[PDB]
Amino acid sequence: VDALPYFDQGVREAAAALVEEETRRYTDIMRNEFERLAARQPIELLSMKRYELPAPSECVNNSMAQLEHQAVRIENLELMSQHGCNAWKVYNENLVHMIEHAQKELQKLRKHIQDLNWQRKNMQLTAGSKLREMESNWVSLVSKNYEIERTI
Amino acid sequence: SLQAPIMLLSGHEGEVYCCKFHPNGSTLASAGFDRLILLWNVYGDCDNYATLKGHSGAVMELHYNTDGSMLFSASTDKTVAVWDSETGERVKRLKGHTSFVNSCYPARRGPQLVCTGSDDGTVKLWDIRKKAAIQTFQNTYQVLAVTFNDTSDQIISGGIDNDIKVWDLRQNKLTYTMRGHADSVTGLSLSSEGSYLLSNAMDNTVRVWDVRPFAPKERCVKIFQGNVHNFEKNLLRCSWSPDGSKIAAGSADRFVYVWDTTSRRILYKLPGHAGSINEVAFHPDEPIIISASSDKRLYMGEI
Amino acid sequence: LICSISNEVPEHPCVSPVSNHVYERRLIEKYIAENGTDPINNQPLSEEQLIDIKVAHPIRPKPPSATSIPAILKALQDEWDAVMLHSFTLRQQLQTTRQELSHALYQHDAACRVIARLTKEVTAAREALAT
Amino acid sequence: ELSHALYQHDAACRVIARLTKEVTAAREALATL
Amino acid sequence: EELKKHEDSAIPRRLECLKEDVQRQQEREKELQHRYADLLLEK
Repeated sequence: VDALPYFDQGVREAAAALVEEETRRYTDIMRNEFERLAARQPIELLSMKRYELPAPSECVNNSMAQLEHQAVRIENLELMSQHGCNAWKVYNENLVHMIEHAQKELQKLRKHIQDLNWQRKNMQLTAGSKLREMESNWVSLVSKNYEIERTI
Repeated sequence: SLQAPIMLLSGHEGEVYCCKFHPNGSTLASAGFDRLILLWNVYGDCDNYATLKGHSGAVMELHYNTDGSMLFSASTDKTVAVWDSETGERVKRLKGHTSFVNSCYPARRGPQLVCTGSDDGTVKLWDIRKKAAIQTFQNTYQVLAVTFNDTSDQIISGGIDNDIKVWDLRQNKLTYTMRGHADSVTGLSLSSEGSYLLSNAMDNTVRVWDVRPFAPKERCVKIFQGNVHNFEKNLLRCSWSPDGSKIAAGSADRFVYVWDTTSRRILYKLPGHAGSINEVAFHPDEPIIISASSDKRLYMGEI
Repeated sequence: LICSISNEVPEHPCVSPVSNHVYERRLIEKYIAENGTDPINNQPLSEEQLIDIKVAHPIRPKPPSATSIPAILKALQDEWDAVMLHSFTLRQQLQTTRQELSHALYQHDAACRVIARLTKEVTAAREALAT
Repeated sequence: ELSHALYQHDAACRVIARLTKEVTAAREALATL
Repeated sequence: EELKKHEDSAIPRRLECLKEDVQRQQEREKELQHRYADLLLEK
């Protein structure tokens, strides 16, 4: 389990293969039905392709529908310019308050994680020294035990 | 930790040559030119409870046993005093030297033995029950520092002949000579394992010597510089940390020297002494230091 | 500023008092009726427990080419396309994640056995040099 | 779970790289002795 | 967070193993001297 990242400054592709070899050894209504069918088939349901084309010389209705539509647009368009003009930039200000809040959280997350990493790093250098101390003492016995036996 | 770090201790009246921490680490003995032995607390408020007289000289070297029972004092009136750690009585006074006793050391874990060295050229062995010297080694010159190994089989002795000499008790011959100091050796200390021995000398080089059955035959292991010796010609003492990790040495430029034993790097250069320093010592449990100097005062550094 | 369910910019945001997180009212109201608990923390939560937060009618201006015609035909069509193809693609993202996790764990185990096998190997080889 | 595994996998992988080179050092040492 | 916990685990146990590994090495050092020391007794 233990593998020191900060301390071990001196193989990933090799060890990945050895770990790989041990792995070789071991709620909606009707809405969901038509939505999943539309995505699976890759086909969007056709809309009213009628209003744009039409033809001069049933059309008494189509004419009267056009008139009303235009009126609505124009009244609506007029409100929208003035309404749009009033709001054309009032909503843009809201989007800047929404954006800056996300990047403040990017910083708050950035600061915690950095601290954690630093902690880990510091922690390592502690033990890597202790392991260095152990190995020096290991090599001392190794030759000490020999030099005792050589003389006996 | 105890109290607040510093805990300066006064009460002494002349120079303070020596100081030792109790084997449990709860009391302290200090001594020097005052012809007095003071027993003080290490905890609480560090206040005097016992004053121990019984000398007509300067109390050069101070030591303990490993139990914290028997207090051994080497004085400058050719005698050594043996006391009990509590109750304060003169238990055994031993007089064999014809000149000034520079240092004493008790052989630990063995039968009770004390080895002393004096200015007449003699290194003498002492059994506490016999009222007589056991073995006497005329070197030829003045001997300043004397200690045992752990096996109670050798005498490791430093003199003014620039050469550490190791005597075997069974052969009664000059076994080892250690060359490498250019001036007189003033203080020796054997480690808690017995592997290494620390030496001060007047050439201002602190040396570590490995005392082992099997030797590299040139035992110049570690060399420390920075330690200052001067015209005062004091007997400068050195000490090991309990885990052998830190090294203290007294200095004559009023700086408390503590090295790291593995990197040979000066850990601590604590100031706060007006006079030159005689002995720096480590508490046996915790990193607390008693430092003793010629400014009549003691300091408790808490690391 | 956003909703913590759909990924919207809410028109009537409401905050829950068990876990401080802003949801759009319709979407949080639907979750409580499905299963009466907070979606994120899985804590007990009801419709009365919610607290509406003033939004003062969130800015959504009506485009210049706004009529009954595009709003009925083109705009409403795009909205139910965008709902359909996103949740289908989001359902595709769940399973993938699950599979990934499973295989990751699988691979991970195999390496643990190598380390355990090599931990007995190395120290005994070092021990043999000591002997 | 994917992220914690992949990190800990390549972390546990470095245990082997270290272990293999020490095991190897024990062989030539003992062999030559 | 979890990675940090993993690192913590990684530390406690690596050292203690090497610590006990060092203790045993010291024993072989501690005895081998004595046989050398007993060479002087026969002399």
